[PDB]
Amino acid sequence: KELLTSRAVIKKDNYAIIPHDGLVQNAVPGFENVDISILGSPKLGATFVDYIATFHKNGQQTTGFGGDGIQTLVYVIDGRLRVSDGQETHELEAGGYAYFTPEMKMYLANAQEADTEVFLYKKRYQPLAGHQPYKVVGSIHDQQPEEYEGMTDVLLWSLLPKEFDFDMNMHILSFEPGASHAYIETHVQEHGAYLISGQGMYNLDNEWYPVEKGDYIFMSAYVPQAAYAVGREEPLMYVYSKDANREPEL
Repeated sequence: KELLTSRAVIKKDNYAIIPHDGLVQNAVPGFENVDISILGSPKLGATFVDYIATFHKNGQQTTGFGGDGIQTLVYVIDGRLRVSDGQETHELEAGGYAYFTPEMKMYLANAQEADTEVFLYKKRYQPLAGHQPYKVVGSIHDQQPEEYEGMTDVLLWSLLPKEFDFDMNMHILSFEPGASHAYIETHVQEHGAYLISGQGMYNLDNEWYPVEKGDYIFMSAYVPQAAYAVGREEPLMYVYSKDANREPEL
């Protein structure tokens, strides 16, 4: 057996790098034939809960995932997934996703026999007079990404409408080798990020760390952050969430 080592970095209410190697299976109610690990959550300092899961043959969520004030979003990293609210159902392929409102529960089922990798997220919805969220189902493959911050070597996908009807959004960033954010950011919004491709050097609280596909990164409110894409076999890509379009409550 190899020496016990880990590149995990956990700094509550600051930031966290959670490599795939240190995860364990959590028994999440409703999930069957699914290996699922809880990643970001309130105890880490996040105001949401996200998960990484591998649906096996006959893998499914049978009791209804979100609901009762909690909105949800699932993103298919690889494979095929069936998502339903009990009335309408959708078949999602890699790159596909579904956002359910805080009133509807999400039921899931692997759409193939082979394993399907999915990223799950939930957040209690914060209402705003005159606005209301609505169900969104789509695929990154049917969307034209934007040049992030006007840069040609960094592409940004936005899964939800940039409207006040929503109190959050989910994005996918893709960097060409050597590319990077235009500057180190410090903002109130949080991020729950899961790397799905490549490698990078990530600045977290002004400390730089090598990161890679399979790594989960939690960025608390205000933590200095930015990254350089590194490696040349594939682009650095990660899906990440963020609270948005609302004001902090006192």
